[PDB]
Amino acid sequence: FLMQPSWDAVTGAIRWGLERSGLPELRALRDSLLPE
Amino acid sequence: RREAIPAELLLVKEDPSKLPAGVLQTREQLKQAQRDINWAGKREQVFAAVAAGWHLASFALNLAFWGVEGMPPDRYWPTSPRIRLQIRPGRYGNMDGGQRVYMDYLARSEGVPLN
Amino acid sequence: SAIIKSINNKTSSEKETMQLLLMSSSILLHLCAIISLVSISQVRCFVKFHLILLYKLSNVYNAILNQLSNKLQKNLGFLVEWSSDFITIIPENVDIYIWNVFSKIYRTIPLSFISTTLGQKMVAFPILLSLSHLLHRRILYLFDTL
Amino acid sequence: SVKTAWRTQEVLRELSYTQLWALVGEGHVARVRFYGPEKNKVMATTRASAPGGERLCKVVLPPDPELLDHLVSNGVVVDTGVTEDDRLRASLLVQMLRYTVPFMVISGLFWMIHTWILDPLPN
Amino acid sequence: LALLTPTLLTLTGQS
Amino acid sequence: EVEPDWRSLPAMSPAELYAGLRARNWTSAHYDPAAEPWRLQVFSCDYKHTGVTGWPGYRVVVTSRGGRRRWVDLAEEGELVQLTEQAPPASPADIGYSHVFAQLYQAYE
Amino acid sequence: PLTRAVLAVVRVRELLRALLLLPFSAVGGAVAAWQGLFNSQRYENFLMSEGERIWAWRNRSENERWFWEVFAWDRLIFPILVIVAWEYLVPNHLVWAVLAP
Repeated sequence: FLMQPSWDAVTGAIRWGLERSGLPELRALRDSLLPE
Repeated sequence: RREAIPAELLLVKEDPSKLPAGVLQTREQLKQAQRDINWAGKREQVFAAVAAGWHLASFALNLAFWGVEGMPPDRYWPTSPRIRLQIRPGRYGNMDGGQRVYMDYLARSEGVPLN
Repeated sequence: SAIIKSINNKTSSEKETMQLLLMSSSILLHLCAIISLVSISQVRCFVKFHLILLYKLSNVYNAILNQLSNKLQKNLGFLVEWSSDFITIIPENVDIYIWNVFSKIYRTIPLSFISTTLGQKMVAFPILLSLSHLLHRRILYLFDTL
Repeated sequence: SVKTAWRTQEVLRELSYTQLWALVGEGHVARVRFYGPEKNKVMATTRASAPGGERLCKVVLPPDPELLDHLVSNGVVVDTGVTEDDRLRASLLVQMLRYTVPFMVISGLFWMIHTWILDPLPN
Repeated sequence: LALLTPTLLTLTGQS
Repeated sequence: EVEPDWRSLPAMSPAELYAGLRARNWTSAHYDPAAEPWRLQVFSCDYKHTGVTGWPGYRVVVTSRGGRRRWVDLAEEGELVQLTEQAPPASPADIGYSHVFAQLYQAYE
Repeated sequence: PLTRAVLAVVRVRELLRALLLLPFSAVGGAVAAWQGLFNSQRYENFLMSEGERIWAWRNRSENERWFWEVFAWDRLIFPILVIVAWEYLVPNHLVWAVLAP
């Protein structure tokens, strides 16, 4: 990725990053659906 | 309990002198092959590193400037493009309350969050 | 790569001349196309409309978010412009900002060009100096005309 | 003649087809390069012992197929000008071209910021 | 680009 | 076989390789039974699409009696010919892997 | 007896902390020493002498300055280039090679 940077690369990369780190927003879904 | 097998059924028997002319590789040949594998390993990274270090050197040089201290005035290049380009409004398109708008646009960029 | 391979392969320091010629031609083509486009009156109308739209929307966003920001610190019309000429509503400090940023970005072109090209072999030093100065001034003038 | 002239910034001589044929036959041509958009122009360099010493001639080779064996027979070494170094330099240039856009983006950002806050006007 | 066109035109096989 | 270092390796022109393969091709008119055996290794690049320095076409490595090696850069397939073709291309700059593989297919008849 | 050896072994492990942190603090000292040159009185003396040199150099090169800023491209190189370029294109007729130019 350092040799051939692009746009799809960084988008999917921070997508994976949020999937690992803050995709628990997928649980914040239910956390907001309790007060709803 | 265990079972035992001879170790001399699993070690293969070969004959170095019974091989064709140039099948066995000498010392210098194996050293060349090792150097070649190292080069194949580091070639792409070396090249990308150089092609990035060029831009990085240029950016460092531009950073060492840091401002306008050391730069004297110049008359072929004023700081306002309108003076240099001879741009002045005319008669039409002049709204009396357009000046109002003018102000907040200034207030939009002079960063005063009042607006 | 096939492009650069071809111009390297088919046509004493000649390949560098061909490559510089290619890059200059391409950049100039794109810039000439853009300037020729925005040289049409209705396209200026188009860009003016888009500018007032983006200004108003940025104003809305700015008000909202700055207000919520100093709230968290507490925790811890259209026609008057659309029917008037462009320069009377925009201040001059904005264009001075644009110009300062441009100047600061491109003010290191001559030194980079000179260092790149330079490693009867150095009878070309005057030519490279001339080229550096002329190219820097070309960039400045292209900003001016755009 | 060479005794009734002034030395002037040696240039490429010109041979038509057969002077070059006779030269490659007599074993004096040392190297040849092909060029032209139509793959039929040759620059031919002779060797020392030849009559006249080492020089450079320009020849246009009319399409004849028995030329290849003729040159290769007399030890002529046909060449190009694309040795690996210029290919590596071209790939280096392509890499710089790949990098030039994000670096210009980050530089524009840094200078917008430095012009705004880290170095504003004095008043 | 008209100077470079006979050189670049070999990428298609033409003159 | 490991990929050599193509920088420090002597080169040979493709026309020279074409003549040398016509020499050892008994179906040709320019055959002779006195030529020494030749070992050819034809490499195809694989880091073409990942990273710099990739190359098109093929690269041949020739080994001769002395045990010395040279290489040929058969990029640029010169002119398309059939496998059963015996004629130089009327311009010795028109040798690409087409003619070379024609000779390699004809030599094993 | 005990406390001295304890503080000694903590001394050695914070020396370890320092060994795993030597290059960063080293380059920090380097950039600090670099930023130290450009705040002396020597550097302002240098800037002022450079100003004097620029003043003397501006007074002796007015012709060359106007040449390079106003004449070099607009009235010397650009018209040459434009005419040669137009005549390189533009087929060999008279209406195109002479009359429309």
